[PDB]
This record gives sequence, C-alpha cells and structure tokens, in this order.
Amino acid sequence: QIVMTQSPSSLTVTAGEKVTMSCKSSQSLLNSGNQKNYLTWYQQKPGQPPKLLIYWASTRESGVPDRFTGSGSGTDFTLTISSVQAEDLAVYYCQNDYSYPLTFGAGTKLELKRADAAPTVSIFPPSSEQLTSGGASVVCFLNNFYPKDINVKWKIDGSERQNGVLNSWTDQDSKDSTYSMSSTLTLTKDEYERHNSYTCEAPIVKSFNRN
Amino acid sequence: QVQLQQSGAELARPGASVKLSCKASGYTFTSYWMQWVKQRPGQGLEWIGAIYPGDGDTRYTQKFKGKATLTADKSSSTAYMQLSSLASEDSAVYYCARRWDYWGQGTTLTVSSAKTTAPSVYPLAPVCSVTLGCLVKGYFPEPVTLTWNSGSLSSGVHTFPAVLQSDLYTLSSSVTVTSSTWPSQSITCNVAHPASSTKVDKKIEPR
Ligand SMILES: [Cl-]
Ligand SMILES: [Cl-]
Ligand SMILES: [Cl-]
Ligand SMILES: [Cl-]
Ligand SMILES: [Cl-]
Ligand SMILES: [Cl-]
Repeated sequence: QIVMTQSPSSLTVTAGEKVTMSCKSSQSLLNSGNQKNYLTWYQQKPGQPPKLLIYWASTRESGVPDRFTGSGSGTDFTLTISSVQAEDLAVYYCQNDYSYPLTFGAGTKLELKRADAAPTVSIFPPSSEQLTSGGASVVCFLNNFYPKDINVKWKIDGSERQNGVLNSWTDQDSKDSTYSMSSTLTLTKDEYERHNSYTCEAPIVKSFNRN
Repeated sequence: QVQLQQSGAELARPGASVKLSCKASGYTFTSYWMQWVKQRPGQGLEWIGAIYPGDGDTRYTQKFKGKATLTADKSSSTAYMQLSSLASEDSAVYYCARRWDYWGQGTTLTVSSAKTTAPSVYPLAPVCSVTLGCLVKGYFPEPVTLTWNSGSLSSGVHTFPAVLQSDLYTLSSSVTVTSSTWPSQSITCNVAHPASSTKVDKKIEPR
C-alpha cells in the first residue's frame, strides 16, 4: 500500500507569515494517461468535518482563497499558505487518490502565535434550580486570553481551594487566535452553604459573597 | 447543491452491530465512488473503504476488512456501512464523502455498556458587556448540542469541551453580549441530547 508522510507534525506561526508543509508518498501519484498527480489536500478546522482545499495536487477548489497553493509531482508534494490568517488554524491532511487503499497522511497541525492577552474573568454562583436538586456548582469563565498556559486559582473564605476543580480549555479561536477556559468548582449543597466568600482568579480576580 | 445526509449519533453495546447511512442527492448516485472515513478523538483521518453504487464494486483497507461492510441502495440513493462486532476502539466519528469534494457532517458512534443519561441544564445569571452562562451536567453519552437563541450571538460564544467525572459528562458554555442586550432582550440556552431524545430550553433570568 502507499504510505503518505507529512512534515512537520505541527508548526506555530504568526498571522501574515508564509507557511510551507510537505507531503511525501512511497509511490508516484502521477497518472500517465492525463499527466495529473492524484494528490488531495484537506483542511480540518476544530469541530468541523474535513474540507477540500486542493485536488489533482495543484487544482484549487472553488471558494478556497488564493493564498492556498498546492504543488509538487510524483512522490513529493507541498502545500503553501502565502499569508496565514487566524482562520487558517487547522490540521492539514494530504491523501493518496491515485490507487486503493486511498491512504491519508498523519496531518500537519497549524497553530497561531499572537500577542499576550489577559482573560476576561466571570464567576457564577450555583443556580436556584441546581440548589433545589441538591447540588452546587460554582462556574468560572476565563475568556479570550493568550498564551494557553494560564493559572486559575480558587479561594474559599480567603483560603486556597483545589479540591473539586475541573478545568477545560477551548481550542484556539479562529478569529483572534486566543484561548478560553472554564473552571468549575463542584461541591455538595451543604458544603457550599458552609462557606461565604468564593474567589476565582487568573492578577485578575472575580469574587462573590453569600452575604 | 450536492448533499450527503448522514444518520444521527449512535450508542451501541460492545459485540453489537450498527448500520450507518449516508443519503446522497444533487448528483448521479451511480456515477461516483462513495468514500468512508474514520476519526478517533484527537487523532487523524483513517480511510475505511469505498463503494461504487453503479455496479456494486467495493474497496477496503486491511484493518477494516470484516469490521466494515459497505452496501448501497440505488432506489433510495443511500450508501450504508455496517460496523460489526463492536468494541470500544470503534468509538469514533465516521464520515461519508463523494470522492474528495463533498463530505457528510459525520456520525458519532459510542460503543459502551453504560446506559443513556439525560442532562440537567441550569441557567447561569451574573452575580448580584455582560457574560451569561449555561451549565449542562450529568449526561451520557456525547455529544450534546448547545445553542444560544437562534445562533445570532455565536460571535461571543464559548462552548467548552465536556469533562468526564464519575462516568458522566459535564459541559458549560458562556455567551458575551453588550450590556444593552440583556436583560432587555431575552437570552435562552438551548440544549439537545439525541441519545436521550431530550430538548430543554433554559431562559437566563436575573437572580
Ligand atoms: Cl486569500
Ligand atoms: Cl488512512
Ligand atoms: Cl496579536
Ligand atoms: Cl463576575
Ligand atoms: Cl446496541
Ligand atoms: Cl441511475
């Protein structure tokens, strides 16, 4: 079978920069009859199905921006993004379309570098409905920050709290290349009502008191 | 418009079998190969096989021989993929595609012995621009579909990936609008869970 090798596995660039990624095959993908290289490039943005970018190695699909260019022949192919935009954040796959089985490459993950950005923090006490059910979740949102490695810290009545905290980052944003994360402090209704002050912080601090 | 409508999300027990469907329209069903592709969470694309409905020709990659069986119904313009002897490794999203150009939205398959659990949805109003929240916890399996109103505020929406605690999934979403929008205009959190056939609307109201 035909082995497709993509390089690099991933790379990070700033918007406006040029990017070149490689796709190599173990056998030639050149059709002798029509002299076309049956190599296909796909773009897969986070949470979306794969989208066709280039087919026949160099033929661009309708709708696809001109900044995407495929080239190469036989066993060596390249995808070039002339001026990377924030929306270009995706994994790029090449596919052997020459002969079955139509193997994929392992993909090239394109990530974006941008300027440092502080999060906008918002904290939410348990809702009345959840309290009625017997549970109590304190939810904190830290949105639109960069880089990804942010430090979220919880405090209960002025003392640091770590137990019952679950964090969850979004993928990098397609429009501003920032990250967002939720931090949820989960405890029982009784455990929640044994305390007054609740603090969520990144320093950027948000807090509330049960009065 | 060429369209490929894949069947909905599926929960199946280990050892069982499922039949994923892909109904085609907008082109001649019998003149093109229908492609099937598997994608595990965080992993790359894996080619499963293909079928040519015009004459019934089929192709498979080695790993999916026996596991996958490709068929087609010309009278309904529908391609089928049967996944048999299901195991946890079969849990993935499966796509159908006509050649390279058109792709279905994908079908999420979860292989588990666990029962379906409907989520509890809670509105998250601010403390006593503005950011609102919606908490979706204690559901199985993935996925859930969360949307704010008619998807018009999606410009400032961050729906976070579900976390798995004690065999149940918990998800939250934030929406940020200007302070003149809420509570002047109504903002509702809409959550759908196919596996439990549950659809709940929670209106974000001041505390
Ligand atoms: Cl462009
Ligand atoms: Cl493959
Ligand atoms: Cl920037
Ligand atoms: Cl706040
Ligand atoms: Cl089943
Ligand atoms: Cl026909």
